[PDB]
Amino acid sequence: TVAYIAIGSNLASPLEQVNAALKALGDIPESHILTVSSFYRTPPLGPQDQPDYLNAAVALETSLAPEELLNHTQRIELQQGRVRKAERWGPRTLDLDIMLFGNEVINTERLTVPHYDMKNRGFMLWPLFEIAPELVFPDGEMLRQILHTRAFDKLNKW
Repeated sequence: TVAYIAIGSNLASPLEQVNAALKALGDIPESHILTVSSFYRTPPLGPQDQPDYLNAAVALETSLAPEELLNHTQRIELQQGRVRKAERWGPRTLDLDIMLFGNEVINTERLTVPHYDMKNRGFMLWPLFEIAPELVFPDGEMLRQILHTRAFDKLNKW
């Protein structure tokens, strides 16, 4: 099954962290990376002007069950990143999200697939469209149509 994972990071030197996360993803059992998008740049959230986020998408072929893959992405988030001490609840220094898992729809307590907000997020959709331009969502919606219709701004490259 091809899973699509979003990776995000702003902390320390994002290139170094993201590459280490990519290696970890490749090391997940019963799985291999098929392709990785370009690295994209997205401006911080909040007027306070934080570092830029590095964003990318990964296509991972896997024979793991969806919640097994979740275990691994959570483990990698724990091993490769941390919470922000002031904003324990905020995003972690390294974010991994399963956006899609083949054509499966999943609504469990620990896992919601497709990612519940991804159709609203250019920073998820654009890298995905680079590596899967003909992607169709389980509900039948075409990735290309969402980008075209909703007229998202492109992202700059990292």
